[PDB]
Amino acid sequence: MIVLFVDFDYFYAQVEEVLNPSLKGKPVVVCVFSGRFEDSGAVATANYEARKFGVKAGIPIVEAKKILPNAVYLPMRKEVYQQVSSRIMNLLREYSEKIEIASIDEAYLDISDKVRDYREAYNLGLEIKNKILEKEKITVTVGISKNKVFAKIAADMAKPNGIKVIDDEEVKRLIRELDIADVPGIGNITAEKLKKLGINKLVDTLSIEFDKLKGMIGEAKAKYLISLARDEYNEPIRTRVRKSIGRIVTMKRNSRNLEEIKPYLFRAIEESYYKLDKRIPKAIHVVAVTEDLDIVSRGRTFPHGISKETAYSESVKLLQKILEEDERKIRRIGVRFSKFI
DNA sequence: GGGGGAAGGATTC
DNA sequence: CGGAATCCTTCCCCC
Ligand SMILES: Nc1ncnc2c1ncn2[C@H]1C[C@H](O)[C@@H](COP(=O)(O)OP(=O)(O)OP(=O)(O)O)O1
Ligand SMILES: Nc1ncnc2c1ncn2[C@H]1C[C@H](O)[C@@H](COP(=O)(O)OP(=O)(O)OP(=O)(O)O)O1
Ligand SMILES: [Ca+2]
Ligand SMILES: [Ca+2]
Ligand SMILES: [Ca+2]
Ligand SMILES: [Ca+2]
Ligand SMILES: [Ca+2]
Repeated sequence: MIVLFVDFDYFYAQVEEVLNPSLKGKPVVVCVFSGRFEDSGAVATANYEARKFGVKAGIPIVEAKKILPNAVYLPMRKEVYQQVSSRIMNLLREYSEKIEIASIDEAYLDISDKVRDYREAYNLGLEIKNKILEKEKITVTVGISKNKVFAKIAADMAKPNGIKVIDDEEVKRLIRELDIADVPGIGNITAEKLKKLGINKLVDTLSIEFDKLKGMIGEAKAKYLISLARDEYNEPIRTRVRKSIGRIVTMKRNSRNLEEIKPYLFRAIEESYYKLDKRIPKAIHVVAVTEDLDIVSRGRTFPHGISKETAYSESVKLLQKILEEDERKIRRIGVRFSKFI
């Protein structure tokens, strides 16, 4: 089996450049402003010029202006990045049939019935890696290996504007030389946990006992790391369909007043329904982020689809159920819809 | 014991 | 310090 992985480079910031070439060369920073005050939000993306000075996704806009006060701060425009993304996907879908769109900027192509030999694949990369830019002017990275995971790991290493292959021999070298923190699916919390057990390489997962491991990262996660280490990881490429659509907003003031919240919650719902498009959800969750950034949320599932009217109706019950089962003040409130018909 | 889910909390990105 | 979506873990009804 041969998996080819494409990943659009510094995507949001890269699109704002295609749309405004002048920016190419200068530090660009796409961010999300909440509203509580001027320049209050987080950074979503930054091109490499901005990154090499310490600006990366996740940090406070304030903390970034204090580093590159003279950088171009642009507001995020997801609807645009989504359309540009959709065109390229369709552009990718002309190489394989077996295709898995992971996110707005990633995709896995099972280029197996279209190719052989790694060399034959690599070439296919430089190809894809070139039609995209010809037609859309976007630069991407390609990674290719035996399974989904190593193909990604490859692309991570080989970025930016790269292409790279990890044959079966190189995989073996990695299963024992690569930091676990760098395995897809593993994050800060689970990462800073495997240490507490004495694991830093995929290979370690074989030493530790299954029950010990199973109890810090989880049974699913555990089985996942073991499989990669035994080199038994092999998941078919496929589809993936949004199983949930929702929206959350930050209120100008943290509050516990049902009347104050209601308007923000209703804005979330109306926005949510628009995105639902022609999909009927049978479940709904009200979601709230406390001021210490916790997330609490109550939902209800229905034996049939939900109408905006029922949605407006039920959400208020859920918003209360919450306000009761807890004590903290609310900062952000929103809704999520799932179990589509 | 465990299927089959709904409901609640935690993570990754 | 923002926001979207998924991912895991527990509780329940019952054969
Ligand atoms: N806290 C966050 N809030 C909003 N969006 C975020 C946040 N953290 C990360 N992201 C988004 C922005 C990007 O779409 C994406 C980052 O993807 P990434 O695949 O790691 O590639 P890269 O190193 O080439 O640059 P880029 O990340 O921007 O695409 O996730
Ligand atoms: N909750 C989740 N747990 C694990 N993987 C997820 C989750 N949600 C989404 N993904 C997957 C599918 C996404 O397309 C993919 C990655 O999104 P993304 O912004 O690219 O990069 P990344 O997670 O790959 O880390 P990096 O910052 O190095 O690029 O992760
Ligand atoms: Ca990317
Ligand atoms: Ca990506
Ligand atoms: Ca990254
Ligand atoms: Ca990592
Ligand atoms: Ca990232």
